[PDB]
Amino acid sequence: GSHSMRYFFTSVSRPGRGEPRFIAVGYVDDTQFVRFDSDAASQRMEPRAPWIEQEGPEYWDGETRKVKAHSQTHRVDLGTLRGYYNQSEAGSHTVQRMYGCDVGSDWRFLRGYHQYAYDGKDYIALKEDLRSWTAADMAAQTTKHKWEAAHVAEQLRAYLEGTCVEWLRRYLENGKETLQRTDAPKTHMTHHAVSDHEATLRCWALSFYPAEITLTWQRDGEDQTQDTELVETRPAGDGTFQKWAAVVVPSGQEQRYTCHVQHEGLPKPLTLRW
Amino acid sequence: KLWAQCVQL
Amino acid sequence: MIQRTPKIQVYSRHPAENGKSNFLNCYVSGFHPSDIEVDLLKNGERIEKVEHSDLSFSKDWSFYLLYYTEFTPTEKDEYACRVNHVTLSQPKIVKWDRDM
Repeated sequence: GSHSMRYFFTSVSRPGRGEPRFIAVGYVDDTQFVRFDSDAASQRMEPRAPWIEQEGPEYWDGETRKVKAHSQTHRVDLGTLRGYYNQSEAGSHTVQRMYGCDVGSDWRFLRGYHQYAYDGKDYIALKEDLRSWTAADMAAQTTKHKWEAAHVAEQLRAYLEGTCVEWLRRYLENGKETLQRTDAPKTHMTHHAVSDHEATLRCWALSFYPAEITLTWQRDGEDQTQDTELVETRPAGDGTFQKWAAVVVPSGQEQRYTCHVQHEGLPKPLTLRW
Repeated sequence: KLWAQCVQL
Repeated sequence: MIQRTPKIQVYSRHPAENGKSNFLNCYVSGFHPSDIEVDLLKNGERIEKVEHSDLSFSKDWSFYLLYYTEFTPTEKDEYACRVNHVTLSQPKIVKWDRDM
């Protein structure tokens, strides 16, 4: 259905221990495709997906140049925010930035993002309207004033609606085997005694792409959201995702419980019983 | 593709 | 300054079968700041051939990393993930359970 491209930037000041550590990663949907680390030997933007490796030197030289610029902006940004917040020259701070675009099923522009956090709190964010800024505090109101003076929102909007979606579409085509795959989950169920008088049913979804999944337990078709053990969807580390949900079943109530699995890769949702 | 503009807080 | 405790999950890439090669994973998520310590242990000893994902973060700005290493689970080998972070007063050791 829908798709997204995201860039994530982390800059971390290490005062007295040289220049700040800057790390960048790019994703299409749940798939990493690029990285940059200020500390690594290459000083290159580097591929992390097979389907981007074949981009020629022009692509890589251009991404390297930009990521280096983004790195340098964050270096300055760490100084600015220090000033803004009247904070000690020594002390480690984190500047984070994310930007990217959503396309619908028709691969047309759906939403754009451009936002920052300082030390893990919201600093500034482009609003859904793609023209106004949310400024948390008075510090951000300074950024906001500057960006409003400079019509930053308009220039960004151009990227978000043009390049961002252009190159997302291009990547989805070039990575069609990986990026346009729906891998339905491999499911199974386990049963372990907890005591003389109650046992765990654990319902497993494995090896599925993308990460989006609905995994629920019903007792006589009534949902057990309050009584379900449900882990964070986690990466298997091969491009696929894992999840399970568990319920404690009192003795001889197994037949009352149904596991329901929903995923894009499933034509119709699974009901599983012990 | 990264946004080619330099932007500072 | 914002400080968020890591979520830890220790698990295998593939369902564990004794004597069959696999990946041991330690996924740490929802933590701030990014500075974190993650080791994988075998019978309490630290494994050396361990790699991790590039630093990334969620919508709420909390960071996530996957630490991983090739392993072959046995009946009796104990695996665990040792995590330390400014949010923990002591390192956190989560034991690997092949059914979680």
